[PDB]
Amino acid sequence: RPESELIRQSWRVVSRSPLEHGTVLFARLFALEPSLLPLFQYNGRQFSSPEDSLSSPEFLDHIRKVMLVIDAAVTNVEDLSSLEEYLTSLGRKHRAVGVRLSSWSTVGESLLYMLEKSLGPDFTPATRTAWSRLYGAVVQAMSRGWDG
Ligand code: HEM
Repeated sequence: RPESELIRQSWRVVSRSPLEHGTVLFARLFALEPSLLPLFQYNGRQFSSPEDSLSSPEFLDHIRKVMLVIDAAVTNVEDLSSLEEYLTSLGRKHRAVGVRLSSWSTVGESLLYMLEKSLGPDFTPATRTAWSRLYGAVVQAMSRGWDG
């Protein structure tokens, strides 16, 4: 595949400042779906507003965790199945936190938003398509975490 290098090359820019870029992702996420804000429970309390989350060291640590998992997916873009068991457990964890299957689509849109804003003219339709495919594979693995 050639869209693997598309992924690697587009990730390079954002991966140098992962907290700054992940902050865009989460600000976008809460703008689109405010009901995700209460899922964070640090110190047994709920954030009132999205800007409250940005003041929380624990919340910012989670942004770094998110960006590191995406980095693992990019690293293994030609061979994701290697992350399947890890992602299944990560999905199970998030289901327990309260994330629902539908919310992963909003996370996906927030990731694409953050890439679009960072890459500008370099966010080509092929780049969008490559990322949608990679993210979709990640969500498919995480969704194995759920049970029916
Ligand atoms: C609606 C979206 C999300 C919500 C509400 C959410 C919430 C949480 C919460 C409450 C925790 C436990 C506290 C913590 O460790 O900070 C957690 C852990 C974690 N999250 Fe998320 N998260 C979301 C999205 C993501 C995404 C997209 C990723 C990676 C692609 C991710 C990766 C992780 C990791 C690696 C942990 C630590 C898991 C562990 O304990 O082993 N999260 N998340």
